[PDB]
Amino acid sequence: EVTLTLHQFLPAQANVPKDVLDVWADNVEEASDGRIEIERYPSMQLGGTPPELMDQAIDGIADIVWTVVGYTPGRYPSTEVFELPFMVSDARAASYAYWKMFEEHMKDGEFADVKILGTWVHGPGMFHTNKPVAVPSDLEGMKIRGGSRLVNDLLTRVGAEPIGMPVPAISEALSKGVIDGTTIPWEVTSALKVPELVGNHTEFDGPALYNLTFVLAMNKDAYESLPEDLQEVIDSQSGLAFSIFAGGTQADADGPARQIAVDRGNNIVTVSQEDAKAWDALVNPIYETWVAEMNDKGIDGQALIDEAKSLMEEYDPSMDTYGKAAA
Ligand SMILES: O=C(O)CCc1ccccc1
Repeated sequence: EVTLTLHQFLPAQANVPKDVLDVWADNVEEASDGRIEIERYPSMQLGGTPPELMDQAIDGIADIVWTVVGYTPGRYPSTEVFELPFMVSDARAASYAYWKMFEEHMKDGEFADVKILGTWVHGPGMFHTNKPVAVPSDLEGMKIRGGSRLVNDLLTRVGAEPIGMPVPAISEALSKGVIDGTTIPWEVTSALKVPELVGNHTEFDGPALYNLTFVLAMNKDAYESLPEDLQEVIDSQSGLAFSIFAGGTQADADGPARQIAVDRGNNIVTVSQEDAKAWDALVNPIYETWVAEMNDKGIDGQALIDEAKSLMEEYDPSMDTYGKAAA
């Protein structure tokens, strides 16, 4: 008889909570034959700010959290291989690569203090602004919200003034004119009333401008102290197939979100793969600086980039098998 608490930073009817986390939690409960119940607390209901979620899991405030890796910068630098500009073409492929590389490089190193249940990226990160944006110079003198240190670097290099804040604060920040626009993928715009608060959006054909890494993470003591058969339940509903499903589900939610912006008459600029080269010219120096920072810490940054590309190429849609579990 086991009760676990799950804490996260978006509303219960948001896309990841409802179609990813509730499916995972329901899977663990069904698979445990009712021996595990998971209480789900949305919108930081148990207190704190979203950046604090990783430490809430480590300190046992919550048993399980979904959080943005980038909200605790300087801690988990290996994840940042997926946050390099124009790196990712397919969120399922990247989430597959992210799980393999997590297990190879990160599990017993930068993530040793926590049990990692899932690793994924969102759909293409893109702009949502009070004024139309077609080329990098349009961002000059705009305050743009970012959620990671690599996204703040990207924003600086295209001539934006980056404002770092957790994603739920965007709505108030836009409404009060603290920011002129934000980075996010499409899927989460709906829950944040972004199409209501701004009339312009800039998306990119081909590779994503950026995407942020997430984890689903669990207090080590809470996991280790389960009986071994209940440990095997958590593991059976977690890891590689789960990670591909989390990234795929979240990426797929871009579509219905974009359609809301279209149907209201918001302006959407679609940057062609040709016109993206002007953007790439300003942001691709991050590859060289990031590799140098990793090399300074004795990490082969370029080998991490090469292995990410190789794993994303090796992903095949037949690996996307995650669904509702047997008991
Ligand atoms: O950009 C951020 O600060 C976070 C990104 C994010 C996107 C989609 C769901 C939750 C968080």
